[PDB]
Amino acid sequence: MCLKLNLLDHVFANPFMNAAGVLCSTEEDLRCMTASSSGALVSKSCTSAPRDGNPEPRYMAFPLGSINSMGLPNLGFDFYLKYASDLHDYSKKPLFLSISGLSVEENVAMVRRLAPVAQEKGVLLELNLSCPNVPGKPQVAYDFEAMRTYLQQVSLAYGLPFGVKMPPYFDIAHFDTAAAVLNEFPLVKFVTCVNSVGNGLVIDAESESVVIKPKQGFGGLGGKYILPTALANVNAFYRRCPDKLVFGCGGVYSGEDAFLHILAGASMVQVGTALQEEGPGIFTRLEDELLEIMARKGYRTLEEFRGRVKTIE
Amino acid sequence: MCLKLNLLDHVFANPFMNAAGVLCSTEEDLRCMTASSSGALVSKSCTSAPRDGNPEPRYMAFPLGSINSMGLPNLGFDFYLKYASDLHDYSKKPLFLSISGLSVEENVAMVRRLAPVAQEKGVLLELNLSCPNVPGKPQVAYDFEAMRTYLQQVSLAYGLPFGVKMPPYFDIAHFDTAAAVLNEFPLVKFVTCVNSVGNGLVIDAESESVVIKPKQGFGGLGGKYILPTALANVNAFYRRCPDKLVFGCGGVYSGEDAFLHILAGASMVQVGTALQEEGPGIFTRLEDELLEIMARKGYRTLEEFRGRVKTIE
Ligand SMILES: Cc1cc2nc3c(=O)[nH]c(=O)nc-3n(C[C@H](O)[C@H](O)[C@H](O)COP(=O)(O)O)c2cc1C
Ligand SMILES: Cc1cc2nc3c(=O)[nH]c(=O)nc-3n(C[C@H](O)[C@H](O)[C@H](O)COP(=O)(O)O)c2cc1C
Ligand SMILES: COc1ccc2cc(CCc3c(C(=O)O)[nH]c(=O)[nH]c3=O)c(OC)cc2c1
Ligand SMILES: COc1ccc2cc(CCc3c(C(=O)O)[nH]c(=O)[nH]c3=O)c(OC)cc2c1
Repeated sequence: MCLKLNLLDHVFANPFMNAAGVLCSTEEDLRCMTASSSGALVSKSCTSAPRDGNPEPRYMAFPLGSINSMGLPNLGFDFYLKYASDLHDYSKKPLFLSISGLSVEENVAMVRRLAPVAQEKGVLLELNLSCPNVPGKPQVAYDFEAMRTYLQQVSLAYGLPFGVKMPPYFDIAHFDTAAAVLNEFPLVKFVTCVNSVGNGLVIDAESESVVIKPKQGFGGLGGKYILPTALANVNAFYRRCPDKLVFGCGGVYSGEDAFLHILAGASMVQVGTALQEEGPGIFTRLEDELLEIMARKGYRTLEEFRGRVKTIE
Repeated sequence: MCLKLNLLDHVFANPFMNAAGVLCSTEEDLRCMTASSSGALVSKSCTSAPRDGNPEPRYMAFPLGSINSMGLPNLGFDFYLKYASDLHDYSKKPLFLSISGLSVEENVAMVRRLAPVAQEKGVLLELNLSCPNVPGKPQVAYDFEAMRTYLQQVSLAYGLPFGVKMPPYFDIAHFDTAAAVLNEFPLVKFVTCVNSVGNGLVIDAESESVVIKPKQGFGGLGGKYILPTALANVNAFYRRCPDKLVFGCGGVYSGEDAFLHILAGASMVQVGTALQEEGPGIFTRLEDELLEIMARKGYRTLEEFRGRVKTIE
């Protein structure tokens, strides 16, 4: 028994991959993720030019999860495109490239350049719709008209299947509106639910201080804190987008957590905080644990249980 | 060293109280909360007419928190008004009455009625804005136009200081907008942050099933899952509403968690999931734990550290 699957016209050894932003950023990180047992890897979300990011400390982790205000530190789009085009060994596993321009024009400029590398090499685009915006305006995924603009412009500029990285939603009418936007776009083939839960605040009692420097300590939450949020979003999109795949991300520390994501509807399962904390060895543990639970249940394939979470009466 | 507070023209032995919905719904519950060591109590959010609420099971708890889709089961306004007017012993502690009408007209009808009892007996109103409006629209506090409407009508109808119970927000633009709406209403003297984190989904791995019956398993989250969200919201409103009090609610299981709330800016601290799980003996434990932290740090009163939290740089 093995966990191999086929999606998006690619073959994957297993459904696991890093979450964007974790273990990705440099050529070394990417080489490390490729060497791991993961089924796939995604690069750090990038901007057209390189970015330092926000001041440090900007990440901290704790038993229940993590908080970050990284600020999109990245090597710039030319580096990630070069990685995709010249450096990555596609024979090892698929590559996704995450783009997170600060405007629609920036995203369009990057995707036009990605397109021929996607066609030639099969790199897959994940468009990050979870960046914050400037005072007086919510992030793009929380502004449905802007989101529709982004997706119209990218779909036209790119012209090939792609996916979108979504922030969590908390209200059923928002699930209905956001899924309806997404379903206007046939090139949107996967939806990754979820990004970090926005603008949490971790305080240390002993020091009486926030734990990260940027934004007066406010930053995105990941890890155990966010597992039921992540599962809700996975399942809500899985129900509303029958012609798309849903990729689960949030709160995965074990094969049991991966199992729950898949029961909710996840095709691939991304690991952020736990991978940052445990390192890439985690992927062999997750595979083993997921196969153990499958064996105890009598499941031979992921398809047997994906999306088959039971409701009560 | 002491936990005593004096706010809203009342005196409180300590900052702790139940969160609305927990251990409030019946006369029995209200007498129990009154007999406890809490500094205050709040009654179950009510509607004009009694409600049975949603089908069971509709609450479940786990090590990291709870999920609920109670559906506003309550004995109706007239009961809670009677409790406030005839049964509550104000010599023991102050009472808050929470309302959660299904429309702006329902809320106005109740606050019109409540006003003379508020004036005579000193019951305090908490208006629940994290509550349903028209189905297929977001809850009231995620629809800033509806939220302004509700506060305008209630302010006119009631004419006395009140407070509001808010859902959590996740986007700085939402903090800015929501706070600005609140600051339009001088009668809004306290803001309680936060209600449950909406539409989470808990899945049991062994049974492969959601754990509550309503809404295909989706419900609001409380407990350890939500503490950094709660803190962020307390602090965000504390900073943006300098002429209001902020009450904190979310993730309180210990005096340390309460301390963090208070450092974020909280003036009362409400206890939901942990109280549901441990019972009213929690209040003596939280009091002792909070006093211990104060003793170790040399703080003699709550005002010495309320809203202090340090930022980096
Ligand atoms: C340090 C760090 C950096 C991240 N950077 C990005 C990013 O560049 N792009 C992105 O889509 N998400 C980014 N995220 C979000 C993660 O991809 C993931 O959505 C979130 O951490 C929740 O998953 P988890 O519970 O496994 O951590 C980042 C998360 C962390 C912790
Ligand atoms: C069983 C249950 C019932 C609740 N009912 C209400 C309610 O009637 N009105 C309200 O404002 N909040 C209600 N809430 C939300 C709690 O007041 C509180 O905001 C939330 O549970 C977060 O606090 P916690 O982390 O201490 O549980 C309810 C919560 C629970 C668990
Ligand atoms: C406060 O200064 C900033 C500046 C840029 C930001 C960019 C993003 C998008 C990248 C990203 C980041 C990040 O690089 O901080 N962290 C996440 O948890 N998810 C993300 O998707 C972002 O995502 C939540 C937050 C950012 C915050
Ligand atoms: C039929 O589905 C319903 C019906 C009524 C609802 C009423 C509320 C408001 C009361 C409330 C409830 C509740 O009574 O269900 N639970 C919470 O965690 N916070 C609350 O404020 C509510 O709060 C989210 C959710 C409700 C869901």
